[PDB]
Amino acid sequence: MNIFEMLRIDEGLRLKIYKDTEGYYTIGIGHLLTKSPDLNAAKSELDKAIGRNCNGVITKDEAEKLFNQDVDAAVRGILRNAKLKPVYDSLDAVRRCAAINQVFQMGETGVAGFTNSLRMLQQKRWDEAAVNLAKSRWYNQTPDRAKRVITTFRTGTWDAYK
Ligand SMILES: COc1ccccc1O
Repeated sequence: MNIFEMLRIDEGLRLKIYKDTEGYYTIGIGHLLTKSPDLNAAKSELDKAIGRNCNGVITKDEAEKLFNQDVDAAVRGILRNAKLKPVYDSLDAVRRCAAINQVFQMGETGVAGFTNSLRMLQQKRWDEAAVNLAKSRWYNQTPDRAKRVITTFRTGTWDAYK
């Protein structure tokens, strides 16, 4: 297991524009296209992202290309974030994947409500962190996925990903 296999399990792979768990136009391996309810806006974003007229459909290679970019940008975003970087740097590699997964799903603005969890993670108070992590809109809206990511934060193992 590594971050790609992990997020591939959590995000799935769909080659045509679909709506994510939040109802937002998405394609590929959790590549968010837009929050706009306008499908034409999403199709425009898609063509922009891929560099050709896709008419709402891409290939597996193109999905994986966006996925590579998206994972990379999540990591680079964490590293530029004054609040996230020291926590992330304190973590071992497996728990770092949990952090990337969370940011990938919810963005940095999302992981901002997680001040208390972040402190507990930095302190390596793993069971406390895991309890705090689950007290969230995140967990309640996507509980099976959040349980996997939280187990990853709690144990630093890939147990939840089989
Ligand atoms: C709350 O989990 C994180 C820890 C460190 C960096 C990013 C995170 O989402």
